Amino acid sequence: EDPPACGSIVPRREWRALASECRERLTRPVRYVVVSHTAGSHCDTPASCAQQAQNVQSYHVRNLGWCDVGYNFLIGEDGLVYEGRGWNIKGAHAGPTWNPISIGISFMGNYMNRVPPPRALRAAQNLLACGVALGALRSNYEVKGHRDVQPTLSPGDRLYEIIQTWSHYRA
Amino acid sequence: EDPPACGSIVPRREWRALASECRERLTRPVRYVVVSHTAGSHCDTPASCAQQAQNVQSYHVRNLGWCDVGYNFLIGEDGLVYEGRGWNIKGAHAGPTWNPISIGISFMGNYMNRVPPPRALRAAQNLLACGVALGALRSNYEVKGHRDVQPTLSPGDRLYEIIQTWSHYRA
Amino acid sequence: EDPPACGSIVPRREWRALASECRERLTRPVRYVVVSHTAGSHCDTPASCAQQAQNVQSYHVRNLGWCDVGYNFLIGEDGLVYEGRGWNIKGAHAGPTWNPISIGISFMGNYMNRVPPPRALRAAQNLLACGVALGALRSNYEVKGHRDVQPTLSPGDRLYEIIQTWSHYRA
Amino acid sequence: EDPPACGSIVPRREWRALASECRERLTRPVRYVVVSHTAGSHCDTPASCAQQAQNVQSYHVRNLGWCDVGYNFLIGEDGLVYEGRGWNIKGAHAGPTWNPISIGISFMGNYMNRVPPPRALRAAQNLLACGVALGALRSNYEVKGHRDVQPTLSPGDRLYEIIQTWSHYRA
Ligand SMILES: OC[C@H]1O[C@H](O[C@H]2[C@H](O)[C@@H](O)[C@@H](O)O[C@@H]2CO)[C@H](O)[C@@H](O)[C@@H]1O
Ligand SMILES: CC(=O)N[C@@H]1[C@@H](O)[C@H](O)[C@@H](CO)O[C@H]1O
Repeated sequence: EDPPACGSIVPRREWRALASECRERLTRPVRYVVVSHTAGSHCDTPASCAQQAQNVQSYHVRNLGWCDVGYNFLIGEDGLVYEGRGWNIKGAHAGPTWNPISIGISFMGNYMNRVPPPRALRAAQNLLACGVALGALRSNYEVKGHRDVQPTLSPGDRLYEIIQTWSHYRA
Repeated sequence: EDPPACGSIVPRREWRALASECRERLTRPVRYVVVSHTAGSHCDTPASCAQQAQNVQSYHVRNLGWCDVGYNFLIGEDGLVYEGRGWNIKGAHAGPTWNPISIGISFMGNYMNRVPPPRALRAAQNLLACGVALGALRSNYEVKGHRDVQPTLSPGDRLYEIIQTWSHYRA
Repeated sequence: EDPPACGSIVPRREWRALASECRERLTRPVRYVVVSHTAGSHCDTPASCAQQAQNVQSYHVRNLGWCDVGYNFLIGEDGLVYEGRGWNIKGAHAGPTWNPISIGISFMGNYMNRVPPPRALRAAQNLLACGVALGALRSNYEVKGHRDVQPTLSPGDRLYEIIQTWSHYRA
Repeated sequence: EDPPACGSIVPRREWRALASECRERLTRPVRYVVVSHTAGSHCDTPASCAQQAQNVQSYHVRNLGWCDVGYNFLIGEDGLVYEGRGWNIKGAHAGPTWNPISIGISFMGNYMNRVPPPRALRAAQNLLACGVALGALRSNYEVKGHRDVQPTLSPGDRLYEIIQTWSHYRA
């Protein structure tokens, strides 16, 4: 009944992110979403999770010399979504084939034998619904596991098993 | 002109590799070597490492839909090197920035909570010495860990810790 | 496999193609697409382009002694795609390394100092999309310029610069 | 802004269309396709059919006072499809019952005593297949002749009998 009806996200400033230097854009509406895990520690409070995002970005920018954290969005077990390169800027999370044509969302943690809490699964599912609402994603977008498109255990066996049941999943 | 028999490497046919569709070439002498782990099951026999190489290649070719196993060589816990894309063909193991300028060797197993056995480490060292002797690698080649150039746990904490001690490692 | 109509192709009979003697099949799905230019006259009407397709085939078959026009498909500045050897027959357009592993599409014209009009570019890219849906081409096919696989001006400097921007382009 | 939209459709700007003022959106997936003829001049080259498209729209907009050319798409005997109101905007081509629930495509010419060439018929099928692939048309869309839904000779006797033979046609 009025337009902007979709998910809250922790803004970069809020998680105290280094300025992005990335400028290559995606073309909306984007067709694919690749779900990964950071494979590191998880966080379960808004406090722990903002720090984690700064840590993930630090690894990609400081160590890897990347223009910004590689993921478009990050999911906290705080139940919050952390803004990464966002809906419009090409990410660096799934290789040269998938990066220019997808949105990379990464769950912050390691989900090989642990599942993300429901507030995390809700957070991610709402963000995607929001992306469709916004025209950032196609209504018939496809979700892929990181391991479906790159050689990796990402997004973790437990999380991978869950995304496979999602409405938009397509291997 | 030195063409000696330094390659105690298991030929693709011997491990029953599917034919490669890859054709892009590396330019020798190659300056970099990127060390990864398959993060999967290890093998400590020629029979089982031949099968493991097929399984890793199967993942890359049948699932990821790639032209070949992404690694230039694989290292088995049987102490044997398995021919992947080899010295002359660009691998798909460390991203587009590092793939054209490196040889990617991957240890078949997960080394976050394990070190490769001494025979696998000798296998890898002997292979790089072979690469220098053939002129495939620069005599002062630089070794990187997979996690130094891409976001990943690869090649595993224990293996990462070992390679950082190598004469050829360059931070 | 899947029966869906896709694209619009000028069938061989319609451009009055001599019958094909070619028998060697390509193995589905094909990974590569090589784009060339005929370096011949261009044409901008269905009538003139049907004639051009017949002329190119005449050259290849009568003068070069080949079993058919060398390209799998030809693209006219009329914005139409002309059926060449088609999706299933190995062509003669990129040398012995690349012929057996690719589909060759050629823009009828010389694009060193001219570009094909948008309608020719659309037809080409739509044809490739159709190839994917038919299972003729890999979903992750890679498009190369003829000059990427043989020393040649083809597909002409102007055309090459354009295909470099295509989604599936990989030098 | 990535690969071009399916169907090899000549964009409005390419045929120098007057800007549209139409706003009413269709509800996808649209169930019906209504085939009409313009009953105007035909054309058989990109140059002349772009001009014909412009002529048809000029009449609809300048003379009839409509927000845009009434058809969703136009088909030329050059074998190309001309973008009219497109996939998402409600047309003005089949009356108040049919406009809201269909995509109207119109063959540019008078098909009372003449058939459209094969390339023009292929273009139409290319277009409809494309609409299904986009989600603009339902997979099992139904094709109607203009005279099936309004008192008219459109789409012309000769074209009407062809349409009745299409697998998606429904009397
Ligand atoms: O090539 C553009 C972009 O490439 C790199 O980001 C890569 C990354 O190195 C790889 O890991 C790979 O998986 O794909 C990413 C993008 O496709 C560079 O790091 C970056 O500096 C450069 O702009
Ligand atoms: C040099 C380079 O980046 N190569 C890529 C790899 O990252 C990519 O994801 C995959 C899919 O084609 O295989 C290689 O071609």
